Amino acid sequence: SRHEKSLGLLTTKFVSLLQEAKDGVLDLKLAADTLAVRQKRRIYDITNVLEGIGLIEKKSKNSIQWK
Amino acid sequence: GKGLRHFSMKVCEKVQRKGTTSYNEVADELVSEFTNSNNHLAADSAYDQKNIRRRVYDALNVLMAMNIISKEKKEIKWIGLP
DNA sequence: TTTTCGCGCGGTTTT
DNA sequence: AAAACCGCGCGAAAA
Repeated sequence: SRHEKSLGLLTTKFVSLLQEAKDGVLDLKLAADTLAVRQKRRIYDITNVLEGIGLIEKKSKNSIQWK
Repeated sequence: GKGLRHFSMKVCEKVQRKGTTSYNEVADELVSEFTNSNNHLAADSAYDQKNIRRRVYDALNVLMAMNIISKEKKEIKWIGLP
């Protein structure tokens, strides 16, 4: 079962959530819920690596811009 | 300096540059580089080594889910950014 | 047994 | 000071 609770799965969701919300803007608060609400901490796991690669960026607190 | 954000970039560079590789090759090289930093203290290597090791799993896993890399039974392979 | 890696307690940074 | 962030590393589930 420990696979249902993988960062990677959360990732896939975050991505879909991301690519759906047009503009290119995502509200870290929405995903939080929408993403199992497993616990906020995890969201940052995703954003830190997408930011390190340069595929995303902080646009404003609780908010980020694609690419 | 540190943090997931700084190690994901190290990871992503390593893999593309090696084309094909493994968890251990990736991790050992990041550990060795951090450790040979001019501003680093020897007493701190065992922690650090452990910490970089746990960090690498988090990076590989989202990078994986983004379809940017392979990772298929110990074999990690490059793909591409978007 | 070893390899992966979920989980969440505090400490830092921004507001 | 409050709200957002996000270092860390323990210990149990998968190889």
